[PDB]
Amino acid sequence: NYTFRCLQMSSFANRSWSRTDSVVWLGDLQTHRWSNDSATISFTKPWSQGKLSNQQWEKLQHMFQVYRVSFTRDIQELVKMMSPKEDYPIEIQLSAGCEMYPGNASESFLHVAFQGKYVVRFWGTSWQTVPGAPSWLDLPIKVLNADQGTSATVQMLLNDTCPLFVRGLLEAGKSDLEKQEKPVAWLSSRQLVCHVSGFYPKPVWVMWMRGDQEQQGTHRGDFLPNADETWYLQATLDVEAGEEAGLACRVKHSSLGGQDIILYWGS
Amino acid sequence: IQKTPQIQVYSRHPPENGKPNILNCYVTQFHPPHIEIQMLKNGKKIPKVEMSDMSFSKDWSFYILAHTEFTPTETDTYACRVKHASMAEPKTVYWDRDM
Ligand SMILES: *[C@@H]1O[C@H](CO[C@@H]2O[C@@H](C)[C@@H](O)[C@@H](O)[C@@H]2O)[C@@H](O[C@@H]2O[C@H](CO)[C@@H](O[C@@H]3O[C@H](CO[C@H]4O[C@H](CO)[C@@H](O)[C@H](O)[C@@H]4O)[C@@H](O)[C@H](O[C@H]4O[C@H](CO)[C@@H](O)[C@H](O)[C@@H]4O)[C@@H]3O)[C@H](O)[C@H]2NC(C)=O)[C@H](O)[C@H]1NC(C)=O
Ligand SMILES: *[C@@H]1O[C@H](CO)[C@@H](O[C@@H]2O[C@H](CO)[C@@H](O[C@@H]3O[C@H](CO)[C@@H](O)[C@H](O[C@H]4O[C@H](CO)[C@@H](O)[C@H](O)[C@@H]4O[C@H]4O[C@H](CO)[C@@H](O)[C@H](O)[C@@H]4O)[C@@H]3O)[C@H](O)[C@H]2NC(C)=O)[C@H](O)[C@H]1NC(C)=O
Ligand SMILES: CCCCCCCCCCCCCCCC(=O)O
Ligand SMILES: *[C@@H]1O[C@H](CO)[C@@H](O)[C@H](O)[C@H]1NC(C)=O
Repeated sequence: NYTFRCLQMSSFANRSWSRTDSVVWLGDLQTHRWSNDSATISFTKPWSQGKLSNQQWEKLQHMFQVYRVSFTRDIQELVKMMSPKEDYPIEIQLSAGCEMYPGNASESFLHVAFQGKYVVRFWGTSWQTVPGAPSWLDLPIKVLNADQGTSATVQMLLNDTCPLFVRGLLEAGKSDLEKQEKPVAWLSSRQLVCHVSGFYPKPVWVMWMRGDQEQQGTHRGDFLPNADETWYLQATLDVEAGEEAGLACRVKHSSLGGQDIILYWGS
Repeated sequence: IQKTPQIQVYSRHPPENGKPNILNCYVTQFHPPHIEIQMLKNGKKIPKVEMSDMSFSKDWSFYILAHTEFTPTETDTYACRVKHASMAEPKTVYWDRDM
């Protein structure tokens, strides 16, 4: 499965100041950025254009350019019309894209959050408020649904453009998407810590062992990203001291073959 | 409403004294997205810190990763200090010399 997610983050401080920035991910790898200070969408991979031609890419980019200006104008107009009921500052986030599944399968999404809370989605052929969203959103959403052109374009982008573009990405990015990077491990410390860093892809197994027996008390921490598209994880084990002798951290990962890393506490 | 940042500091390679390495400061779970992040060496601001693009998670909270070249030694401390509207005072988390 890979999920392609286009993330837009827009901040409005007052009638005079706002910015919109986006980042696009395929799985856990960034493919684009679009900074507010930039006229055009930046590639963060050599394959970020997927299989689109320079001219399709340009048309697609020009639509987004138009959308980003329209979006900004429409939200500021919306705040004026509601004044003084919707107060600055305002934070709007959108998460849009598709999840590619086994075979030909894909599902798209478009969710919108306001002040950090999900309020609206596009589903089927229209925009909807999600239950629990503030009731002042109903009217502007009813209005936006009367805009047939936007509805068709959003339907096309979600139902058609997204999956097709992403199949081109997985083709074009294949060698980065399937890359394998090997973890290095080290031990520190009462509480024993096994630190494992530099692995890719994300799936990994890390355990405190005594001989053949997995120590059940092993606690896996969170996966933390490194800055070079690899992952960091630690696993910790609480142990009565003296008692440290005979424990080892074991790491199993696809990049290693069946050559696990085994680190024994005590050297 | 506001969410206070969580801060974790950890090194890219095993930290060995005198060996150049990369120290990471990952700041998560915050809202709104405006934030200020410094990495400190003995309490002083480190100049060349690189930041990722800000992004957000499934639960909508924001996150960003900062990282810098560093050499662990027997006598230097390192830390990550964050300023955010959700806190009255800048919050600082020291690297624990192991992570
Ligand atoms: C794009 O795909 C849309 C489906 O995909 C979902 O949403 C998108 C945006 C992505 O997130 C994707 O991953 C999702 O899976 C598709 O939306 C579908 O559009 C058709 C109309 O073109 C809808 O048909 C109408 O349905 C209603 C019934 O709606 C209710 O009941 C059904 C289940 O029984 C639910 O699923 C709905 O959610 C509602 O609860 C009918 O009343 C209606 O019939 C009337 O109109 C037709 C003429 O079109 C006449 O022939 C009939 O006799 C009636 O007069 C329609 O059948 C369908 O509900 C809708 N799906 C959803 C989930 O809303 C969209 O059309 C695609 N667009 C393009 C351009 O490809
Ligand atoms: C995110 O990106 C968007 C879109 O690019 C930014 O929105 C645009 O911001 C620009 C730059 O601020 C802005 O251009 C202004 O239009 C004003 C009228 O509405 C002009 O009056 C103003 O001109 C002054 O500043 C210019 C340099 O920026 C000078 O070259 C010019 O000579 C003018 O200088 C006079 O007036 C200014 C006051 O504006 C004054 O300080 C000077 O001393 C002198 O009196 C700008 O051209 C666009 O209107 C915006 N475009 C949009 C909304 O589509 C947005 O700001 C970005 N957000 C952030 C935070 O970066
Ligand atoms: C709104 C539907 C988006 C999904 C369509 C898939 C086409 C890929 C676009 C890739 C670059 C887009 C950059 C995001 C711009 C933005 O959100 O403001
Ligand atoms: C709008 O907010 C910006 C960003 O905080 C701030 O610098 C400025 O005071 C405001 N602009 C005006 C004209 O008030």
